Amino acid sequence: FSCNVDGGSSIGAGTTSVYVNLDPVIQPGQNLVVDLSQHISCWNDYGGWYDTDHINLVQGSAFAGSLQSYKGSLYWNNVTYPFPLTTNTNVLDIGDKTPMPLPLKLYITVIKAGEVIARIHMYKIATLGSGNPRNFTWNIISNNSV
Ligand SMILES: CC(=O)N[C@@H]1[C@@H](O[C@@H]2O[C@H](CO)[C@H](O)[C@H](O)[C@H]2O)[C@@H](O)[C@@H](CO)O[C@@H]1O
Repeated sequence: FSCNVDGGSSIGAGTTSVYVNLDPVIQPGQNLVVDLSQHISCWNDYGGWYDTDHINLVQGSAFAGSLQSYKGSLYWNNVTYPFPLTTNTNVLDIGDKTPMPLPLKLYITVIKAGEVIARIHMYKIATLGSGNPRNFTWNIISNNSV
């Protein structure tokens, strides 16, 4: 199983920074959209749904630093969850070789350029053998002040 960020080099596990351009101005009560689907893409490494990868986001995924106290929501594979995550999400299944934009959006209801605003833990386990489970962490960093 593999992922990449902004067409970058392949990622098999670990921590990766994900950089987003946000609307630099808001009135409170109006929520911000962080579409991560535009930055993170993932695919199956063999294809044909031969050894299907099973992906979900993990309990403990939360806002970081500046936004720690904020409440928000997280959209994942056709389902919306309260954010920070208090449970695991539904499972997204990936078996094609053509990169798939992660169906992941973060909504947040005072951001400084270059800070980590969310840390999203993602779990992977496949179907065949042990499934060779892997963990991913996406540290979401705002490319502009907001
Ligand atoms: C251990 C490992 O990463 N092997 C690489 C293969 O990874 C496998 O990919 C399938 C489908 O995604 C599934 O995730 C397995 O659990 C995983 O091990 C694969 O990337 C191949 C591609 O040539 O290289 C290694 O063998």
